[PDB]
Amino acid sequence: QWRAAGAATVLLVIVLLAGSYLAVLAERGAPGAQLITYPRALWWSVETATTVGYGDLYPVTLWGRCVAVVVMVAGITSFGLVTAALATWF
Amino acid sequence: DILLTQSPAILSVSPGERVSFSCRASQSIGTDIHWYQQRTNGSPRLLIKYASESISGIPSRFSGSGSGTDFTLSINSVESEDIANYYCQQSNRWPFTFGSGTKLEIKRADAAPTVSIFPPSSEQLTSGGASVVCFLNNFYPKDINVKWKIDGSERQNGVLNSWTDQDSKDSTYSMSSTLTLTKDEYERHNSYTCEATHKTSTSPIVKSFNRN
Amino acid sequence: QVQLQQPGAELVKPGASVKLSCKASGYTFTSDWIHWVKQRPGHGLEWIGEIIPSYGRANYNEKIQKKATLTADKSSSTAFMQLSSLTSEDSAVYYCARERGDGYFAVWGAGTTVTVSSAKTTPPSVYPLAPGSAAQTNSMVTLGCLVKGYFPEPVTVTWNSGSLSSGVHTFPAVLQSDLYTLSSSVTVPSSSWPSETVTCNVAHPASSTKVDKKIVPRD
Ligand SMILES: [K+]
Ligand SMILES: [K+]
Ligand SMILES: [K+]
Ligand SMILES: [K+]
Ligand SMILES: [K+]
Repeated sequence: QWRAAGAATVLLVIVLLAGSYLAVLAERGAPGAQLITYPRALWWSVETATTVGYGDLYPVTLWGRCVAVVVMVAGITSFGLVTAALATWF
Repeated sequence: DILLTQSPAILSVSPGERVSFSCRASQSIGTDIHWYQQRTNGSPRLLIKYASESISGIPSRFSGSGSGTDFTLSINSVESEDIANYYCQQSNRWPFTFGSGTKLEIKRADAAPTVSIFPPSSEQLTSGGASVVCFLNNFYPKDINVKWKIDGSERQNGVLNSWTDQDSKDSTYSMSSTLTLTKDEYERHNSYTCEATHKTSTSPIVKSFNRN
Repeated sequence: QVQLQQPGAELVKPGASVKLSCKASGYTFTSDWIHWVKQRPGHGLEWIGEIIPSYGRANYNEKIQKKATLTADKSSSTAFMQLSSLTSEDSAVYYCARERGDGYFAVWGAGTTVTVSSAKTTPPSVYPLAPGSAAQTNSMVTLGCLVKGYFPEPVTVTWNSGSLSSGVHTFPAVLQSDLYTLSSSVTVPSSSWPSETVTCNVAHPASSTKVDKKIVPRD
C-alpha cells in the first residue's frame, strides 16, 4: 500500500501534462495572457501543484483558472499521500 | 497587445561590414522574440529564436542579443545574399505580433549598366502586336534614365518601365523598358534605339537595331 | 520535403468568398498550431489567426475586421481559411505557417496570392528575346522572354526547368488595361549559346498553365 499510493505520482504527472496542454488551449485568445506555450505551461503547472506559485505565470481566463484549480488539488492530494506514505514506512 | 518597433526602416551598409537591426517592445517580453528573413518574392524564414538561439542551416554570421524591451539582430560581415527585409515577432503575450520590418541595403562600388535591345518576335508580330524590349542590367547606384528614339526622334508614348529591387546576387539593380506598338506602327519605322544615362558615364550608352 | 503546400493563386470577384488551403506533411504533433499571415504588396506581415488541429479551436486577431474562418481536417492533414465578402483591401499574399506550440513559426508555406477583381483570368503570351543581327557579343550574352497580357498575378519564370539560376533577373510586372506584363533576363557565356539550349518556363497558377519557350538566334 505504501508504494501503491506512489500511484499518485502517476496521476500527478498526467494532470500536469493535461494541465499544461489544457492551460495553453484555454489561455490563447485572451489578450495579454502569458500562459500560452507548452513548455512554460508545464513549468507553470508544477509551480502551481507544488503550490509554490511564483507569479511569473498564471491563467487569466475562466477555464484557465478551472484547469489551475484542478492542478492545485491534484498537487495537494498527491503530495499529501506521498508524504503520508514516507511517514508510514519510517 | 504588444507593439514591436523596428527603426530605422532601412539600413545601408558597405560589403563585409557588421550590421545591427533594432527591435523594441512596448513592454518587457523577456527573451520571447524571434527573427525572420524575407527576400524579394520569397516566404519568411526563421533566423534566430528566443532572442539569441541559433537555427540549424543558418550561417554563423547571424546572431541575436537582448532581453526585456530591446533586442538586436546582428550580421557579421554582410554579403549580397543578406539583402532582404527582416522582421521580429513576439510570443510572450497573446496575440503574437510582428514588427514592421527593416530592409537591408548594401552600398557597393558603382557599376555601369549592361544594355541590350531586342526586336519584337515573329510570333508576336503574327498577332498584330510589336514590343521592343530593352534591358539595363546590373548597374549601381539605382538612379538611371532611359530614352527611346525612333528614326532619330525621341519617343515617349507606349513606353513602360520596371525596376527590380536590389539584387541579392551582386547588390546591383536592373531595369527594363518596353516600347509597345501595333504591327502597323512598327512597320512604318526603320531604326529603334534605347539610350541609358547613368552616373558612371557622362555619355549615354546606346543600343539600336533596324527593322530590316 | 515541402512541409506546407498552398495553391499559387485565387481570383475573387468583389463581394464573393474563397477558401484557401494548406496541406501539411512531415512530423505532426497534438501541440501543433497552424497560423495564417496576410501581407499586402510592399507592406509588412499581419497576423490573421491560428487554429489547433488536434482540438479544432481557432483564435483571431482582434485588431482587424474579421474576414476569416479557420477549420482543419485531421484525416487529410489540411488546414483551411475561408475568406468571405472580399474587397480590393483583401488582395494580398496569404501565408500559412506551422508553430510547434513553442512560439515561433518553424516553417512557412509559399503563400497564396489572392486578387479581388471583376476582371477575367487570362493566360500570358510568352515571346522570345534574342539579340538582333547587328548586336556585338562579349564573353557573355543576354537573352530573355517577354510575358504579357496575363491576369491576375503572379507568374513564376524559371530557366531550363530551374537548372539555370545564376545570371537571371525577373522584372516586376506592370499593370495596363487590366493586364500584366513582365520580362525575365538571363545571361550565359556567349560560347555556350546556341550550342547549349536555353529555355524559359512560365507558370501561371491562376489559369493552371505552364508553357516553355526555347530561345534561339534570329533567322
Ligand atoms: K504553499
Ligand atoms: K505560495
Ligand atoms: K507570488
Ligand atoms: K509578483
Ligand atoms: K501541507
